[PDB]
Amino acid sequence: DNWQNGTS
Amino acid sequence: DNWQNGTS
Amino acid sequence: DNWQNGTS
Amino acid sequence: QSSVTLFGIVDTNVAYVNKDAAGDSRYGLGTSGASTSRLGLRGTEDLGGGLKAGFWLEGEIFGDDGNASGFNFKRRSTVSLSGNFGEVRLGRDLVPTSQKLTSYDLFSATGIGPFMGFRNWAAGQGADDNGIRANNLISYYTPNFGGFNAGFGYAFDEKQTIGTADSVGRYIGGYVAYDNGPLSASLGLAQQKTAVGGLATDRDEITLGASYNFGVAKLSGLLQQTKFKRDIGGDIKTNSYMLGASAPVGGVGEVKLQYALYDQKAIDSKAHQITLGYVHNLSKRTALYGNLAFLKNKDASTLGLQAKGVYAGGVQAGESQTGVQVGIRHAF
Amino acid sequence: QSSVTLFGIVDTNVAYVNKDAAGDSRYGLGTSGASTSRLGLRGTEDLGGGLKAGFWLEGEIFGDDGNASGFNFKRRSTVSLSGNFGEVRLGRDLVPTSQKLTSYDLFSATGIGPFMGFRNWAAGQGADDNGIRANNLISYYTPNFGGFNAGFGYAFDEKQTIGTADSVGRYIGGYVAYDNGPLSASLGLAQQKTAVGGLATDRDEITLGASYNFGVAKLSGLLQQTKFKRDIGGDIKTNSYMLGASAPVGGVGEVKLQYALYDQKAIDSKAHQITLGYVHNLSKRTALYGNLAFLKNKDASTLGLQAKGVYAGGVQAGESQTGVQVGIRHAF
Amino acid sequence: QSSVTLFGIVDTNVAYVNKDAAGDSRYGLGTSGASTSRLGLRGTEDLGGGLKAGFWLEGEIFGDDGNASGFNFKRRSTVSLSGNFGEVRLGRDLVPTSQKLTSYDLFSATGIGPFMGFRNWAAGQGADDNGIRANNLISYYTPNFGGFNAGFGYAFDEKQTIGTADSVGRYIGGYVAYDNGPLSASLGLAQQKTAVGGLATDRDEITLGASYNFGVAKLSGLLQQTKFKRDIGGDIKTNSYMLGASAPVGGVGEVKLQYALYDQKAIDSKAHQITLGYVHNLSKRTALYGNLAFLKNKDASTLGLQAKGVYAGGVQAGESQTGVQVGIRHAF
Ligand SMILES: [Ca+2]
Ligand SMILES: [Ca+2]
Ligand SMILES: [Ca+2]
Repeated sequence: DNWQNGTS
Repeated sequence: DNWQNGTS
Repeated sequence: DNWQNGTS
Repeated sequence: QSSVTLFGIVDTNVAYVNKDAAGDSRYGLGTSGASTSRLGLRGTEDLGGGLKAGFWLEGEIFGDDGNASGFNFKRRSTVSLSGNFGEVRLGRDLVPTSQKLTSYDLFSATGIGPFMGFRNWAAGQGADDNGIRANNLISYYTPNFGGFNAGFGYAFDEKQTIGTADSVGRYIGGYVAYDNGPLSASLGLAQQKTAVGGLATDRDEITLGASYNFGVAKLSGLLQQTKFKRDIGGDIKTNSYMLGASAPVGGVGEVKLQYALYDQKAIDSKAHQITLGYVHNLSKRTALYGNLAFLKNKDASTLGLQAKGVYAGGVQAGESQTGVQVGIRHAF
Repeated sequence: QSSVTLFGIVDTNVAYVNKDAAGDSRYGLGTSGASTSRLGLRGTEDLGGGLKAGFWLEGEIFGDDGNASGFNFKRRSTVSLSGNFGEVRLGRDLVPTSQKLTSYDLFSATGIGPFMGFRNWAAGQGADDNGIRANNLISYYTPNFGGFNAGFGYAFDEKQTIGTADSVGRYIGGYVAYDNGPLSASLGLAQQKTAVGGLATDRDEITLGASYNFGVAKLSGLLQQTKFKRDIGGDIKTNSYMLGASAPVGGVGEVKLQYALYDQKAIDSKAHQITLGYVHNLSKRTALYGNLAFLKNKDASTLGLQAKGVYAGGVQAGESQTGVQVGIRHAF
Repeated sequence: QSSVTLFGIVDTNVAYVNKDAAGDSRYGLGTSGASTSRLGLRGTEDLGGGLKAGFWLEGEIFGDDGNASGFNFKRRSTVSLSGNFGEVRLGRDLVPTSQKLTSYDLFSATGIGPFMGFRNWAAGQGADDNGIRANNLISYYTPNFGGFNAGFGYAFDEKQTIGTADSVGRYIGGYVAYDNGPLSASLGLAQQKTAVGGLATDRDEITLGASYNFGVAKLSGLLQQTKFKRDIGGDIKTNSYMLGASAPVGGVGEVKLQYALYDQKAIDSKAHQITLGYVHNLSKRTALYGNLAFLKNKDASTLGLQAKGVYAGGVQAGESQTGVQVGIRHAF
């Protein structure tokens, strides 16, 4: 899994 | 490099 | 967006 | 499925209040006028069969002084397990009653003029006597059933003792609500164990909320009664009323007007509050905003506007207070 | 190759101990019963030619109160360089002796009943007199040579002075071990400079450990002698013994039973400890667990179970203590 | 376009100074000898039309003790909006004058021997009387116009009052510079409101800097005058001079030599400083470095070398001090 931000 | 989680 | 490191 | 998210919100502003407890005006760089600044990490792991595990760590950000007092995860630090049975959460978090009921506050419980019903009216000695969050909390949220949904929570006091109170911090409460389409209505009941002046006291809180989205505008209101009642007798009661209206201005703009009335029985005094705000969205993540609030304290009341980072203290009894807040809110 | 990782573990539980130093039972929401909750960032940069650079920042998480005391990187904050010569590490971290030797503790040095040999038996005045971690540390770990492997470390005291001790915090130590297939055996020796009652004291620690995995079950044990010896004479010695067995229950389930005996010479008293635990894995990341521990203090002994977040203090001399811990551990 | 970045720098070293305020030598594990250790998150959101929103949260890392005092974002915690009009920044950050002018310090304002002009010479009582950063800051940076570029900043005092000073912390300042090719020159002017001994005082600072890259070597210098002038009379003035030269050694190696002279008028004393350093890059992210510094205090001067994590206090008047710093700096 790669860390995503609040949205995308 | 993209930040990954503890595993993948 | 995926979090990137200081460089890439 | 499964994912991990690093997110946050940086909301900083320039603020001004015409008078503090000394009668002087105060202005400077403040924070969280539209949304509380925060930084957090969350994730969801699909365990298969509709069963999911999740974690959520969140702490507040203070852009004006770079979190001079340190960074922590006091906003939320939970681990949870969910399925068709609903969701169980363990760790510090908003208690079910405030999590659900603050949703009726058009100003999202932040900024100079949000709904102030959730506060420590009796100067209780518990850590979370404003009834918003709780340590050692275990929560259970049901799934949605044709609009109906409920949540229950329990927080262990762990024998925290102050004066004659030997279960300070204990929380027991929950809510029942109906959420469908443009309609939303909720009823919350909660009791916390605390101490006032070193004497065992029960903090009883009943809150009724509802809102209706008519498209062209949205109507929202809150009714709350908070009563701190000492075991040995004598209680501090305060009734808070709030009615607000919100309206889109087309080009990703929004106008908000909210009125609040705080009837403080203990001191037989009232306070009237009017907040007007405008939110201009440059994007889904970035917005420019302005908040204009007026507070009129009657008789012995000394409530003050919450200009976080500039001044959020009280004012002289019976004094009126006016405040302005202009800033940028950026989510990521 | 090269990569960066953001990871952590949220382990929170409901805990109970039948009695505290006052004789009352204590229960509530605690943390880290199966694995210590943490949040960290680490990375490895391939420099080419088998040479690699790395960093590791890790701090503990307290889900019950949202890290009310603040977040830090006290677990590990290192930068390192490694190659076929082995690995050199700079910064706070577990000292080589504890990093290697706690691996024989079936309860991973956490929860209500882990191996308690690594503790400040003499009430030393150094920051890390439990012999687990050290500030200003420089470590060297050799590569593996046909099973054989060793590690050495040195921590600068930087003239920290307390009473007649002018080198408090200094650490010198290392270990030699054999790790191959189902067999693992280690011998660790270490000495720290400290002060007890303001008097220069040497904390000498020798630890022998070994474990054998028979497949159907695993056997593990620890032998340790910790001696605080004051320069002016008089010492506090304690011998700790531990034997444990672990067994898989097929469907990603595990049962653990560990016995420990602490022979506290200074007070001519003994304490017996028995821990039983079950770990049920819903996935590689999420597990449900239960810990049942019993502690019997003999004569003047006052040791207590470590129910982190609920109660980890001592008990009345000669008192027995029983504790329970049930929770969820989620890694990400 | 739009992106989010999680980054940092871990720089830890072994340091030594031949004498402290007591005359004893001091050595141990320190930090930030080549670059200040840090951890931060930043991002840029393209709003379309050349308009961008951004955030930047950064805090210092202390690898020797794992941020024992806690982690925060005191280095920078800003939200900004930029376009062809330049850039506006809100939140704690380096003030425009120091952000631009410290770029002429070949040792990047860190390590045992950087340029020490930016410090609290008068023992002012403000939080940031070293003129480096400021709380409640609003900055504006212009775009570049044929080499010319400027920056202006204002920090609200928010009525912080100490003694007769009722606007402590207020900052007003900016700079004008020319940056093109191998040439760079800047002039900065700033004034902060503070208090010395409880008396209102103005901290006036003028700084002139320039550097020229001749390819085979680079020349850099700094001229600064810092004057703390009390309203009731009496001032503390100090003039700092610095000239440095840097040169590449081919295989990603760099040699640096810097000289500094601090003329402390208030005590009619001088201090001479010479720093020699070598940086060996194993990669773009990882480097090995060595710093050798000598400081000669004249008469009443008591300045000392900044071996962060080991010793950064002063020395006995007129004493000379020698220091060494060897470590690893890893960026990610
Ligand atoms: Ca402020
Ligand atoms: Ca707890
Ligand atoms: Ca140190």
